[PDB]
Amino acid sequence: IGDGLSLISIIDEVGNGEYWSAAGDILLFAAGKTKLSPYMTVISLGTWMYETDLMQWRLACINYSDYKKTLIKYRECHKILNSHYIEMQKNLGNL
Amino acid sequence: GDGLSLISIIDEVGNGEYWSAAGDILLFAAGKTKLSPYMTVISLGTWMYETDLMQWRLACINYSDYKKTLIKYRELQKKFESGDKSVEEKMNECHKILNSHYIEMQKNLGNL
Amino acid sequence: MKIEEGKLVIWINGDKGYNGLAEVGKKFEKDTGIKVTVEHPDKLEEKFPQVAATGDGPDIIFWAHDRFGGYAQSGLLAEITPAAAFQDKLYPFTWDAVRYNGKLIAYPIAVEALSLIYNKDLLPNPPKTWEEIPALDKELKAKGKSALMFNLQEPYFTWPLIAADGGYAFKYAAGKYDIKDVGVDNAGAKAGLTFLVDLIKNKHMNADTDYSIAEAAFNKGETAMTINGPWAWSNIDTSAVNYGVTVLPTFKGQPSKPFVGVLSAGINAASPNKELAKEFLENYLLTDEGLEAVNKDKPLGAVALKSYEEELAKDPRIAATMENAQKGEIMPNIPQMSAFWYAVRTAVINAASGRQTVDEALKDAQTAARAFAAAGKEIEIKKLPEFEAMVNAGNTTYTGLVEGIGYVYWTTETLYFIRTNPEQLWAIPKYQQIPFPYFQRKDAIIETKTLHTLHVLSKDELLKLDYDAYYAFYGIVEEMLKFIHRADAIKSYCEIPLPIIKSK
Amino acid sequence: KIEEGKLVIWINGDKGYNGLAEVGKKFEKDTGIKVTVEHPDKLEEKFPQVAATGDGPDIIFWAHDRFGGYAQSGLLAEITPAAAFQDKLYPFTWDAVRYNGKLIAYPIAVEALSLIYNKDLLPNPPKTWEEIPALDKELKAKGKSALMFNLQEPYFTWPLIAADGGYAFKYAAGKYDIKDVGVDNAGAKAGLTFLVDLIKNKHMNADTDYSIAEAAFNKGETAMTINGPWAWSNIDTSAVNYGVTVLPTFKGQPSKPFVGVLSAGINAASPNKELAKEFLENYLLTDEGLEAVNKDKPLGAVALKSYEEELAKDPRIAATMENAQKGEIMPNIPQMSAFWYAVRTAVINAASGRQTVDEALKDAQTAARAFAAAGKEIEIKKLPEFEAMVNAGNTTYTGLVEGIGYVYWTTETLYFIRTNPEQLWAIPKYQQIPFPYFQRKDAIIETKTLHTLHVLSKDELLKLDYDAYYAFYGIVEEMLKFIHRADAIKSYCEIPLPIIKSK
Repeated sequence: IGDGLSLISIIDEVGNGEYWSAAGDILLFAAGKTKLSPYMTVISLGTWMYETDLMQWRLACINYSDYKKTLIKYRECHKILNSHYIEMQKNLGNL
Repeated sequence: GDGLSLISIIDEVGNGEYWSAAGDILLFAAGKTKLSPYMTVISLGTWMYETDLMQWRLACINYSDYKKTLIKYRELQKKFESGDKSVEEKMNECHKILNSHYIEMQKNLGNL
Repeated sequence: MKIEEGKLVIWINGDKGYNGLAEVGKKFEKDTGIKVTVEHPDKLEEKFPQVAATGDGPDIIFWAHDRFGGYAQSGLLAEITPAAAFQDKLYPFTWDAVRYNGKLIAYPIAVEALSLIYNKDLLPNPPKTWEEIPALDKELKAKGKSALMFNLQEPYFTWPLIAADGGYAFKYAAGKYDIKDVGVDNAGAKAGLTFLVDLIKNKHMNADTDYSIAEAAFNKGETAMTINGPWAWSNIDTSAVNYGVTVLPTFKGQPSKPFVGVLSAGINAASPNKELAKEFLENYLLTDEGLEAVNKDKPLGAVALKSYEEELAKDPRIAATMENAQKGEIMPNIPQMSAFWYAVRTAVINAASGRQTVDEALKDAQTAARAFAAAGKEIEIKKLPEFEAMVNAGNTTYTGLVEGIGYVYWTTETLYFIRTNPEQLWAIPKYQQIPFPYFQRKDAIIETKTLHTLHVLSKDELLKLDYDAYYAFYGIVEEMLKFIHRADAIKSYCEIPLPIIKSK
Repeated sequence: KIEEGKLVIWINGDKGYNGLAEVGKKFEKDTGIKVTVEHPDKLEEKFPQVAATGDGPDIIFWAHDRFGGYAQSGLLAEITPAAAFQDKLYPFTWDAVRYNGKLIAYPIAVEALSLIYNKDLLPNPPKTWEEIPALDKELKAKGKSALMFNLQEPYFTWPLIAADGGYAFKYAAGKYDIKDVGVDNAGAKAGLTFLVDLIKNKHMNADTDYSIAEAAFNKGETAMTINGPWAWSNIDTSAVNYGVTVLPTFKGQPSKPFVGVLSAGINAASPNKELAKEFLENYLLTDEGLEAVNKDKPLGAVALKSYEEELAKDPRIAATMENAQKGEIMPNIPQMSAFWYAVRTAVINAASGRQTVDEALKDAQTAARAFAAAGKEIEIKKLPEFEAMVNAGNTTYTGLVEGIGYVYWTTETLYFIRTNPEQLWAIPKYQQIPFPYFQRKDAIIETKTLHTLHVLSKDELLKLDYDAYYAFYGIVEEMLKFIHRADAIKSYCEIPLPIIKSK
């Protein structure tokens, strides 16, 4: 996860003074430091998502939406329905 | 529909019919660029009025202020029980501050 | 000279002691090798924000502190934190003038404020209180002269009396102004303006006296006292008047509170020479010998450096400037002061003429200042048809007050749709809206429209809003609306939990 | 800025601008509206710059492929010809002027490569590529060669490569899929294999370029060339008796040249859209209209069925249309830059024997995918120069970086409160606060802008689901802002928000 350049951050506004994290325990940056490490970035933002993770989520949601739409018909296509759910775990197992 | 609030302007003029998420309402078509307050609310789905938002921030700030004041009270309480005898009057004061905030919070929550 | 690493370029106004500042730069060169170039460009206070962004400004800029607020709002000035002992060399109130939203952004140099100017021959003993001015005027009116004439047209001149017992423009606390705390209609301002108006009703002053009228009357020996700043001293010198400058009178035992302007030294945010600039200013300019070189060239007036101010203060005119300055209030460095001047100017005029009571005039001005301050940094009001012509033209650029309804502003959101009839090429496209994540299969045709939604707030509604001098309130509102739209939409789109990495 | 009640038309200087202007005078004569025809230099690059400022012409004529970038930027009006009007034009020409499902221009004229042959040397030109080796044996014994055409530029070699299954970007229903590139499939390999063997067996030289082939044909030294209608004038001058005909088939299937469709687009900022509509539909796109343009400088084949049938009595024009109908419409997505860049190298390396057909197409497939995913601009930046940017706080670059792959930036704003506002003579201290951020008005608030760097290996970039029309990085940024705020607001306050859900 700690690669040479991913998740480093650049701060536009230079200023004196210590910028402490939300909880008060980590010093994010001070003394006109303008480039954050990946570790400091993750603490500043608090949440993160990887694009490759977002894509499995995105695939699973599409497969799921399709199985819901092709469902309302039969709720009134097995291989479709089961084809849709199979593709859904295939993504979910990859989350 | 209070007369001019919540109307919307669409930058991109174009032919074609743009239907609501459910598919039942026609939001705009045939190069309409100005939505009524009613379409705006349907296309956006959710809304919040500034006045309600402000009561919400007052509620949250006052609640935040009551939790902070209460953390300080416990620190004074530690001192007191441990013999430290100087904090008793900062403890009385810290307390009527604590409730003023709580009363403001309830006044704010009551407005919602 | 453009900024160049290893040297200093300084901009200072042409009416200041630039030659003296050049000598200070030459001592800095001789001691350290760093060349110092002192320039006095035309229109330097407006050039600076235009070129500082493009990195062609000076290392150091001298100007009135209240202009530096706009510079700092744009991030154009370096933030400084000089050592404790260095700050203690300067009067504390002057440091307040170079705070912007809590940050020190310049160094205080000089101080100016209004004082009481008096004719010694006519009035050897100038009054310590406003309350004794009426009686003094009766005595002087029986001699064919008058007690007091000053500019009544501009609130800059009348606000010292009005603020004495409690008026203020915007509340100051810890390097920050609160534009939601206006002190225009409180009990102090009403008392002071009532006393100002009664002087006019009882014929001790005339409601139409302006700067030119007061200046002529005092320099001709016709009035015993005027109120003016150090820029007026030269003209009095040319006149035959034997004049003194002294502390402004009290009102209800409270000092008159004139606005204080602080000549200040700011460091360009884009300068690569920040440490050389701090060294020059702290160890060479802001010292007895530094300020003396400048003062010797062209007088600074009262200065922010205590040791050298005590030298200059042996001149009692300078001592009075500093005293009134210490008793006055720092001119706020936020542009919403435009709202203050506009509203208050009208209130004094209407109260002075009897068009309104003091009470209702300051009531109206308090409300007007609040609204224009919330609406934006300068006075602009748009006629309603003229605004509705904007909206019906699709023009969403205007934010501010509109006559009749109050404040208008825009929030923006992008709507996504899917084409529902992509196989029918010989037909009108039909679209259906899709929820926030929006992801569709690759064959789907996706169309987006950008929605500018109009907001209307009455003046009363506007005032309950969390408006601020430093950050636009509407910004967070837009992000609040965008967030709740998103949160509702994503549950509508897909309830599979998002793959979120959560820290600690 | 664009003057109302008047029409300003931009068309390239090599087109029949005078003829178009006289259609304008017919339009003024009937309606009173003046029509001004201009041909500024580099108008296809000037147009985006001046249209964005709401300026420029009311109508622009240009090859349809360039209009894809215009529509991406919303610079073209969405047109609305009636169904019956559209049948007056060849259906495939309308495909050239769809962008993401939207009709955004009117088709005017059609061009594609053809087979150009010397009637004296070759009365009966070959129908297949496969029979050209034998034809070259025969003509070499008479002191000639069968075929010479530009082998340096993939535009000219692609008809062969595509015939058996190559394509640039898969087309379906008004939309190109930039993830579906057909550069290294078996068809493209078969066709390019046939090209390289022609060179190995000495029937063609791999160094032959456009000026060399042109000279050889126009001097009578080779029986055939592959070229377009822009080259007929020079051949006319040379006095060679040439025919223009359908390109040879390969493996039984026709060669698939790229088709450029001259098109009329209406400026989205124009106040004169109906006037422009009336001009294009009722005066220009008629036999009498196109003829007036044609007479000035020939349009070639045209999209209007009626006038094309009259023009096609010339077999050269009939052939251009035939090759156009059998070919591939030039994709109008700007990511075509990736296709040209990658495929140019592959053909040259394979033709010269520096690379096998397999590796060269395998590499070009990969490079085309990667550059197309990275953006419109063909740039790969070396790591030290990019890192020089980062260490300067310069966050402008988005794209490929040599050795690491694709980089892009997402932006967030941080808020902090000063915990230190009244401390004496001190360094200011701040503490970050969560999303709603609302503090007492006496609190000092400080905001920072945070640009976070993202890195994707080519192989990571190729697995992502993006399209030509919406940058995937935009939605990624909005997801990161949403989750940042969803998590923060719980931290800020648990009081439910006063949300109005009507729908």
